[PDB]
Amino acid sequence: EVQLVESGGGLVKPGGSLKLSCAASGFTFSSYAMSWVRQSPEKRLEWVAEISSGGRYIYYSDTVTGRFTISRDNARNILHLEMSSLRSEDTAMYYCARGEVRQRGFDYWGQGTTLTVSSAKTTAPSVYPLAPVCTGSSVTLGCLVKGYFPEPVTLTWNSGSLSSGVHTFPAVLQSDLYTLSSSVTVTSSTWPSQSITCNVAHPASSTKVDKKIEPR
Amino acid sequence: DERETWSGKVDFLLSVIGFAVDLANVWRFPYLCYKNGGGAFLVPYGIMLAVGGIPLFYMELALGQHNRKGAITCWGRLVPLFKGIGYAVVLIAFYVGFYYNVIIAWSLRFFFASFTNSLPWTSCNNIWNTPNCRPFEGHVEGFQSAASEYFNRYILELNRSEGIHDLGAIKWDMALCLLIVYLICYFSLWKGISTSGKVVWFTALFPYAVLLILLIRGLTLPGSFLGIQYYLTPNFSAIYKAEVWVDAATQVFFSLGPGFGVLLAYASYNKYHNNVYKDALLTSFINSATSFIAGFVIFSVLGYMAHTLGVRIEDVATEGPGLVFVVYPAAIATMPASTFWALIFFMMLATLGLDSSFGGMEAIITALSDEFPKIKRNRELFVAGLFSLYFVVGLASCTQGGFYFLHLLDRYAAGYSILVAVFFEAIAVSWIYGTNRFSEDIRDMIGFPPGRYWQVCWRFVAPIFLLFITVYGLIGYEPLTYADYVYPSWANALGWCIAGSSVVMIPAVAIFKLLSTPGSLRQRFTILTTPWRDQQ
Amino acid sequence: ENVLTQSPAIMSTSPGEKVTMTCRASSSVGSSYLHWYQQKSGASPKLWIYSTSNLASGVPARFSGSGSGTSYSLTISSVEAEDAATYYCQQFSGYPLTFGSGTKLEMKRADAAPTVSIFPPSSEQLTSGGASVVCFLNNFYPKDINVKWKIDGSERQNGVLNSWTDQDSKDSTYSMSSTLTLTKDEYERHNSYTCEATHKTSTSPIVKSFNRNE
Ligand SMILES: CC(C)CCC[C@@H](C)[C@H]1CC[C@H]2[C@@H]3CC=C4C[C@@H](OC(=O)CCC(=O)O)CC[C@]4(C)[C@H]3CC[C@]12C
Ligand SMILES: CC(C)CCC[C@@H](C)[C@H]1CC[C@H]2[C@@H]3CC=C4C[C@@H](O)CC[C@]4(C)[C@H]3CC[C@]12C
Ligand SMILES: OC[C@H]1O[C@H](O[C@H]2[C@H](O)[C@@H](O)[C@@H](O)O[C@@H]2CO)[C@H](O)[C@@H](O)[C@@H]1O
Ligand SMILES: OC[C@H]1O[C@H](O[C@H]2[C@H](O)[C@@H](O)[C@@H](O)O[C@@H]2CO)[C@H](O)[C@@H](O)[C@@H]1O
Ligand SMILES: CCN(CC)C(=O)[C@]1(c2ccccc2)C[C@@H]1CN
Ligand SMILES: CCCCCCCCCC
Ligand SMILES: [Cl-]
Ligand code: NA
Ligand code: NA
Repeated sequence: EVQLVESGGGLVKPGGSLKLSCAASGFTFSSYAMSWVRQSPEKRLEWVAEISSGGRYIYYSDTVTGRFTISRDNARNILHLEMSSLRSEDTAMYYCARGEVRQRGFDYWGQGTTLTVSSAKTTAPSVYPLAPVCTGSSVTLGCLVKGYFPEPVTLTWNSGSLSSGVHTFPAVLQSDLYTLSSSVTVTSSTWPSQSITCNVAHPASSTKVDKKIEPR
Repeated sequence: DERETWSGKVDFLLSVIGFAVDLANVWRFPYLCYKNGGGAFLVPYGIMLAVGGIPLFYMELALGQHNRKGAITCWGRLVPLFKGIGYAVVLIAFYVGFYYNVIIAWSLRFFFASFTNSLPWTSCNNIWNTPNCRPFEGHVEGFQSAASEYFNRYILELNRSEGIHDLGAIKWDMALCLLIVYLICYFSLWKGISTSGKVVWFTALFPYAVLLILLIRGLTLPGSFLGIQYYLTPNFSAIYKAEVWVDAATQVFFSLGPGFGVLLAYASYNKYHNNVYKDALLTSFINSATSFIAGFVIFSVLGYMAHTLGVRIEDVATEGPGLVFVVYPAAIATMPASTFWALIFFMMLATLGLDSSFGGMEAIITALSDEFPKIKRNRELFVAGLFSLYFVVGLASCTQGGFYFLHLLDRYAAGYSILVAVFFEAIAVSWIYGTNRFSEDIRDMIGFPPGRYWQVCWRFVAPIFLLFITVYGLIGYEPLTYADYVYPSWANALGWCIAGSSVVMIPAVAIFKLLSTPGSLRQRFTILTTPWRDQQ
Repeated sequence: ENVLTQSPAIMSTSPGEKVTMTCRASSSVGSSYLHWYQQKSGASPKLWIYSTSNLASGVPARFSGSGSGTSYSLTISSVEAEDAATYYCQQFSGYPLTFGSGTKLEMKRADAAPTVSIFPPSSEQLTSGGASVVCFLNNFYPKDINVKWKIDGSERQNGVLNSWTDQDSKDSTYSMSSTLTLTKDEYERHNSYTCEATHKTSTSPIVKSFNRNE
């Protein structure tokens, strides 16, 4: 019933400043101290700052001290984290964890909000369809989402109704541009009998394209 | 910032185990079990212990560890309007010194008195005895025991004093014993805690050894099991009597001593992240356990007195000094190796009070050092100035009539004075400062918050537990009286203008600072309720 | 900073087996202050064990904790497939608060060979001057696989994006895509494109190829 939802956050340039937010609900927020833990893209958990249940006791980390500020609002149940003087190292998903008893750890974690700190520019993807080469039983198709920034994109097939046999790959960064691809296999009787569309969404750049797979 | 810290963690615990365990655990708790239906009395005593005593014991220990200062500075930093609570408590403890050490002397006088083949208090054919001298305790007032006449006629010479106005001659044999007490107190506290916290290793521990060898000697006496019956045979009729929950309540409060600025002082030299909640629970239990043990050491010898000496149990089941200076010695004078039971019995009584005087005086030294740095540097000088004054005016207590002046201090110096001061301690901490703000303090120290049980005992049960005692302390009030002597009216007024000489500084300082800061009227309260830690 | 190091970094395990994993502090930690979190892919962490050995709410009894001082251990009596996660220990006794380095628990599976597919550059792509030929390698085990690109029989090494999937939660297999990117002027002056996959299953490599003609 207790729930933490983090918010704000996205792309900033180095030296920039952002303020994240965690919306507490389902318990007496004012009775529990809270803390910001982050997770790099190398999947390494790191604690950032703790704030006592009334905000009178506040511990930072040596890597964010002087730049980050943690604060409470027990009136409206909101936990803030004001980040200034941002650096690329501060790129992580930021989690909001509830830990009032040191002998009990963080009993409830939120869901994350993502921060990218790059001087890179937001570009939309071009979405290429992959068809086979001009051949029996099961067939396999593809979709190529190349050269976008930042994360994330969403990729489905036939608006989400095709969920089995699909292998959509995590993005890889190369010279400040993400490339992603997805693989779907269907029976040789389902394609091109039916139609297979590739639905790609990149809200950071206001791109929502569909791409139908057709034979050559 | 970088203030001292207990050289060892045991030094702290023994200093607290020791401050809490004194003669009241021996000459007061077993009597209450005896009077109030035996084992059944443990019910209200535990309930009053668990909801009144341990809550207030934990509270002051926390405040001491957390605010890192003596009693004046500390209350001045929680609620500056109520800074006077600190001032009042240092006075109340200052007063108690004027009569508490004089009972340690009595223990040493009987110690230096038990260096003999035949203890002097056993026979009725001395120069100090009367034709109305029985060998053991009776129930007729004009006919006292050979040990009531030793105590009231040789040690004390109380017979030569018509009352409080008649102090008569200074007994220099006793005035020497009082100096030996303040000498022991000086060279245990002068160079600070690094030394103090070592002397408690003997003074807090030596009683446990004597308790053990007197427990064996007591339980192996013809009739010892009859005493234990008188001590613990349950009679729940009394649990339904209100005047029993008050005896429990009052023993619980005055035996643990929360609110006197001593646990505050002692805990202020703890490290910030010490598990003080476990230190409260451990230390407390050890106090109540030490009384339960002692009650067997008493009522064993009390049954042996009742079986092999022909005395009504009612007549030796006493409380207060009489029980340890008259009744129990007179039982030792019969058993073989009597000289040995005396010497360890009186050395036990002495080391039982020294622990407690240390902490009472350390609360004073700490509270002022943390507020008057002129005296924080000049320490060795300061304590000499305190004890010498204690000694000099303490010559008044070494007179023939001294006891009358002591019973007076015994009633007013720390009477309702400390009850009402601690009442404003519970209210300051729970309500004005804040339970929530206090728990957040405690969390930062030990890592978890105080359970809801503790927080309800802090804003509700504590001030009512105290109020419960203080009201009944006024319901059954009587004018001050000892034996047939009735203290004159001006003695009582003198006593009140001693109890008030400490409580008045609560509203006085609250009135002084309220008229010492600029701003609007409410604007003043808010500035005099903002803690020193919040303003930075 | 009390650096916590977890070992091993990756362990594979067949269901039913017994797994142990260690947490090693650079400075002693009080046993009531060392906790354990589980984290599954694409989700936030969950509190799993607090105070060395106490299980958190919802944690099956096949998990235990032991250790003290500077060495601690999480242990699973008999593993199940819903335990494939990454385990982090945490220290709460001093500041800064520190998380371990992670142990990754993966499911062991019967060795399986991959299914290779070629995809010549999309026409929409070729319009802009670009040519990306992609290769898929689907549903295989174990995780290590090596790939080789040949253009008219000569090996091409630069300009290749490789991506791996997390272990599939159904058949416990892996999959990888390699994506060669060359210019359009480059793709149109060669004929044969080849995608060779060396895997532990076969001695010789699986080949998939095509000609820019058909
Ligand atoms: C030899 C005889 C006199 C026994 C000496 C100790 C006892 C008189 C007992 C009786 C009731 C006991 C108490 C009963 C219940 C409580 C509340 C209890 O509260 C909790 O467990 C909540 C813990 C939390 O909220 O963090 C802690 C111990 C305590 C004070 C106990 C301390 C020991 C007490 C005072
Ligand atoms: C029957 C009677 C005589 C038994 C006497 C009980 C004695 C043995 C008990 C009661 C109180 C105890 C002490 C209380 C406090 C502690 C703190 C702990 O960190 C170390 C031991 C130490 C210092 C204990 C030593 C043993 C002790 C002195
Ligand atoms: O019980 C609530 C919460 O805090 C607990 O506090 C313990 C403390 O840690 C022990 O040392 C001892 O004092 O008992 C206390 C009971 O409150 C526990 O620490 C913790 O596990 C528990 O969740
Ligand atoms: O011990 C101090 C004490 O010594 C003498 O008292 C003795 C007394 O002299 C002896 O007769 C002995 O048997 O009884 C007392 C000791 O128990 C001094 O007379 C006395 O002034 C002094 O305080
Ligand atoms: C001298 C010992 N002190 C320090 C002032 C006390 O407070 C005690 C005390 C003494 C007389 C009256 C009430 C209470 C012994 C309690 C606590 N154990
Ligand atoms: C300098 C402080 C001394 C205070 C002594 C007050 C005595 C009051 C007794 C009526
Ligand atoms: Cl008691
Ligand atoms: Na006591
Ligand atoms: Na004592």
